[PDB]
Amino acid sequence: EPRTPKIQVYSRHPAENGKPNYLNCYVYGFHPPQIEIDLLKNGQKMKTEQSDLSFSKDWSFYLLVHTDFTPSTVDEYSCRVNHSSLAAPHMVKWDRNN
Amino acid sequence: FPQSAPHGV
Amino acid sequence: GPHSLRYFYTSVSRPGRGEPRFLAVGYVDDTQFVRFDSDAPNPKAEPRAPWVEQEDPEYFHRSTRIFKGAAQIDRGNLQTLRGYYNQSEDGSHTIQRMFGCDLGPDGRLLRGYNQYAYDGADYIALNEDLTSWTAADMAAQITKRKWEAAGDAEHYRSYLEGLCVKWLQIYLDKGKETLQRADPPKAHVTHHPVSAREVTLRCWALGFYPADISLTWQRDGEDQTQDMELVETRPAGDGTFQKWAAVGVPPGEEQRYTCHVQHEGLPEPLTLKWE
Repeated sequence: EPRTPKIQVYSRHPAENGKPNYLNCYVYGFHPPQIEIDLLKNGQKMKTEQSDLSFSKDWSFYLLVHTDFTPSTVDEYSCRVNHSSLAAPHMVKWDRNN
Repeated sequence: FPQSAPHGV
Repeated sequence: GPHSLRYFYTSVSRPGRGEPRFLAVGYVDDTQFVRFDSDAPNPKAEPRAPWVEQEDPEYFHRSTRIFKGAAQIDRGNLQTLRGYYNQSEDGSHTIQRMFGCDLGPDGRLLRGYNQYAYDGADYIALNEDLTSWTAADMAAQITKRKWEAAGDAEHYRSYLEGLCVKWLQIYLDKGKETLQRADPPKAHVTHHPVSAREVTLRCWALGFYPADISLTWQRDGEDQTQDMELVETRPAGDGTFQKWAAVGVPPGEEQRYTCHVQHEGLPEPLTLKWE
């Protein structure tokens, strides 16, 4: 029944340790629309903004969750996602090359 | 500019 | 060129947790310009692009009026559908409506849309004749018989051939330096060593609007689509879009590979390589 979300975790611009940037978690292709999406700094929930729920031609939902962040060698960033389609919350690491 | 359906389902 | 006006209605039942919640958003192409949430207190229709903010307050009152209409009609749909499918009052269910119009380059209606899904699946949709419906199954068939009896399509037509095209041209005109000023991608290749055997060459496209783009790799004139890594286009968060396509090539061999970028924002297609 439920469709399982695709997740990318990426910065708005190429990342320079020290330079403020925006951290994005784009989750798409899911159904039903009830979903939990969090950005984590070292596995800790950040203050984020979530976009207005919309869907594509195939009726699957998509959401941009985002925040200001300043990358460092020290800090690990990741996106946590619980949906009905998942056995348990998935966490996707931010890699600056993704 | 939006529109609601005259009738339900 | 070809432009679209689409609304996206989403109503979700919350068994136990009160009445269903209704959400609506309005888009011109890949730019969102309005939203509505039935759960917002004193719930209005809110501008979500700069070029709508310059409309009389009645524009927003009328929309508000219409979304409340849409919210309430759905509250009823949700319960009639439980009936139709003979579902208990226990589980959350979802009704979705996508509708609007497309215009051709000459500014006349090309196509009109009015389609519904139940729990993410095709329920009923207005055919291109703008007169008959395709129902997905036996439940939606009942709706086909009703809406065809009542002659509801005629009212969507009214709106399509009237308001829809009218307000699209209005938005296209009032948002020219966004909606018709097409952003070209700024393209660049990055070099990610994996092993002695392969380097990942990644062709980045950034700052493009609208979202549509072809990102492709060629080794010696020869397309690598079947052999390349390629993320789904993603929002930058500033109204522009991102995409990359990667290929695992033997080191030394980089200059065999040319990345290609097609976007309407480009006067001529970009061919680039590593450096």
